Amino acid sequence: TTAHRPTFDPARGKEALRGPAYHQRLLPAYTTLKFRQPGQGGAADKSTRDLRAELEAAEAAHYAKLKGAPRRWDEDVVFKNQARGTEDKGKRKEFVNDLLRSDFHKRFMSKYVR
Amino acid sequence: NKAPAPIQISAEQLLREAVDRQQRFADLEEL
Amino acid sequence: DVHPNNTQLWIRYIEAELKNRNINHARNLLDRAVTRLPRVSKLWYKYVYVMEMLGDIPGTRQVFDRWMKWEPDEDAWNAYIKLEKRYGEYERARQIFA
Amino acid sequence: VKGGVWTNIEDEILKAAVSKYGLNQWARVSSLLARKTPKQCKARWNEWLDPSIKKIEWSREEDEKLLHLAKLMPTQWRTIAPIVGRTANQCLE
Amino acid sequence: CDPRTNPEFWAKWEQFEVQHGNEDTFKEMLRVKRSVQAKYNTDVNFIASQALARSQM
Amino acid sequence: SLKRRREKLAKSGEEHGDVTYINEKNKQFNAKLARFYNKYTAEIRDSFERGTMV
Amino acid sequence: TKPARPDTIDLDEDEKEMLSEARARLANTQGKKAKRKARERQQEESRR
Amino acid sequence: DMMPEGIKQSKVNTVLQHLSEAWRCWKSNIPWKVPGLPAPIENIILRYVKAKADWWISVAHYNRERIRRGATVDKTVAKKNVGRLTRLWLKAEQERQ
Amino acid sequence: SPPRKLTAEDQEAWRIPPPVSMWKNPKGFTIPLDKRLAADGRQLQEVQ
Amino acid sequence: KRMKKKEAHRDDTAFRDYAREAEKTYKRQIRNMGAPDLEKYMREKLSAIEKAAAA
Amino acid sequence: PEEEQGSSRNLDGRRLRTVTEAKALAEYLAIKPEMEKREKEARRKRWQEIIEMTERKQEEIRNG
Amino acid sequence: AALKAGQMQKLREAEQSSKRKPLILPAPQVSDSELDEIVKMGMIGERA
RNA sequence: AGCUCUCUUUGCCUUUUGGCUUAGAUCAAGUGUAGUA
Repeated sequence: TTAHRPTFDPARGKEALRGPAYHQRLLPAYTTLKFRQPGQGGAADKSTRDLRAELEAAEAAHYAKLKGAPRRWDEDVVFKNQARGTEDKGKRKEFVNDLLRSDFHKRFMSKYVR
Repeated sequence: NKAPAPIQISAEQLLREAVDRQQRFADLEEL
Repeated sequence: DVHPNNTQLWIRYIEAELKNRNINHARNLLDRAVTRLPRVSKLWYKYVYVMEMLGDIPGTRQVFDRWMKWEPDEDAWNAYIKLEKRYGEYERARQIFA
Repeated sequence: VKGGVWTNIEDEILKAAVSKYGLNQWARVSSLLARKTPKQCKARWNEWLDPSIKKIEWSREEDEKLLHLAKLMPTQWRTIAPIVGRTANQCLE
Repeated sequence: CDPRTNPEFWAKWEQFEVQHGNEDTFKEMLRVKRSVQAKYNTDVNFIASQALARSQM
Repeated sequence: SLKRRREKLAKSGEEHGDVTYINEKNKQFNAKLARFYNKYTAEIRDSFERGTMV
Repeated sequence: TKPARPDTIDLDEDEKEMLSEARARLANTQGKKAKRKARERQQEESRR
Repeated sequence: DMMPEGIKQSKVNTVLQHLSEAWRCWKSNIPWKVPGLPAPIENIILRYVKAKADWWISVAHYNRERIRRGATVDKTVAKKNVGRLTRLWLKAEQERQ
Repeated sequence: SPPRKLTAEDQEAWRIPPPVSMWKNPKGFTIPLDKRLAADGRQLQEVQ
Repeated sequence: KRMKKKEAHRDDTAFRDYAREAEKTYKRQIRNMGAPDLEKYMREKLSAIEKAAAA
Repeated sequence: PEEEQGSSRNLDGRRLRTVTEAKALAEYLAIKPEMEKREKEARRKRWQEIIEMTERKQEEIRNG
Repeated sequence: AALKAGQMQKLREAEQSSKRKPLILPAPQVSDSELDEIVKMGMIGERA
């Protein structure tokens, strides 16, 4: 059947109706605009090269901060030392762009599907 | 007679059989 | 209105008014069509062909002049030259090669 | 009766039903057939009627592969069957 | 090659096998003949086979 | 153009080979499918025409 | 896993019935509303 | 926007049907590779099937947390969520095999 | 700007295959089983 | 010239774009129009001489 | 009756349309060379009929 | 029927130019250096 | 070396599948006899 259909021509916006007002639609709320006070920044433009210098100084400061520069009881046991290198996970937390193979999905699906 | 038939049906025979069994104006007012 | 730049619709409306001998109507349509869609070669071809089949060789020349104003592809200049070679004004075809 | 062996009528009706409904609606296909369930129709397509199934006599190369794999993976026939190139019942028999 | 349309080539292969071959290679040639004959059992190849069979008579 | 339309209708009205459709839209779609996909599904086609391996 | 048994000379009532149903359901394309709208179109033409 | 100029654009909702089938093949872990579908169109379809899939998986994670906590009482949410995690488990298990 | 000079190679390069669904059939079509099994990559997958 | 023309016609039957089909259709229509009546054209041109030298 | 149900199969696995086409094509391969003969002599005799008509007209114009 | 089969065999011939598994010839048990050895030994014999 | 008609091949696709989700969900079924006439 073709009762159930896609959209190939989505609905188009209309201008407002130029009619007499009787209907109530939007109750007033937050009718006062806040402005950036002195100290809240924004209302001060200095130049371009000063901004570039400040940006590069902040980047150099962050890189400086990151760098830091100013009978034995276990002898009949069949297998010994099976857990070397297992605790070494956590060298650097790494992002994989696959939500089916990310570590979050594996943790989630091992927690829940028991 | 449970001997095998000389002709055996195919699905295209089913599809073929499915296919096989599938004003004057007097005045201006009628126009 | 719904499909302004559709060449098939334009040709259908022009031919629907040409089959009923509404020549002035269809020439208005063709001017509007090649005004709306100046880089569609089919509309220009249809306008030059309609003007040549009606016997108005100066009309065909003025339509070709507007098209050449629009700087078309090679086939349009070739068609204009073949027109002037068909009718024998070889100096005019020389100007068109210039 | 909801059982039996597959006849030619049922195989042709199954193939036409699969042509109309596809390989993911076995309940419609099984509604066409009076004696067969959706699982039996699915098993008949997967084990017999699939056009990737080789019904010719075996080669010696396939025999060598089959015996080699049956020695590798004992009684793991559904594992061996994709590697050999036939179905599991074909390799078993 | 088709066995039921090109029999002379298979006759030449059997002649080469009886001059140079064994029972194992002969069984291999039977196996290849049966496999190829089974492969060419299409409708169009059956039509061609019957067409040439009634054409040579 | 009307003669071309009638000739196309008459040519497609003639059937040749097996019937794999149930109405005329299905026949047109199946012929379009053939025109695009025969060059990719030859082996499956002969698997049906043969009764065995691809 | 066995090849299909060939068809007998005389088929059962089960077999002939399932062939009749197979033809009927193979020829089918429409749901309820489409069939009803086609029947309504024919009926409205008859009434007109 | 990625079709060239002058190509006959008569059949382009066909791509949307391809996207629908590609999504269904993603859910059922069936590989999707249409013979003869161009690489640009295939790239668009694969890109948006990845995006839809990520939205699906995130919604499954969120509803599973809410079902664990008892924050929801609707039966439809639980049924949808068990269906999604059944599919996700079977995808992971096919990968494991 | 003047229209792009296409070739028949480009027109063939932008042909969109007719889609054959493994799940859907809103017109109740009977599709050949060759075309239904055309986009199933599972048979053409590798095993090793 | 005729054989090169017909090889060009054979090679230009697959669709490239609508500009080329417009070109082909126009050339076919002009060819099917026939050779022009140049005597009628010369008569009309002479009448245009006499009218344009009357205005 | 085999025209209507010609898409069914035999016991071996051959379609009735296939064997009917095979028989018809075998007959055509038997009969095709003699048809291309009889058409070549047919057009040949038509050509001599033309040459006889034109020798008749030229002798009619030469004798008056 | 003949013309339809002619079209079918044209398509079969189109298939026939692509299904060719290439002839993987075995390595010969003798190499061309030993062939040249046989050539010059036979030349020595015939010259003697 | 033309123009008509006819046929073939090439082009063309021209009635040529119009969304979604937990494949949206689910799906066993009346009775079939009959020593003797």
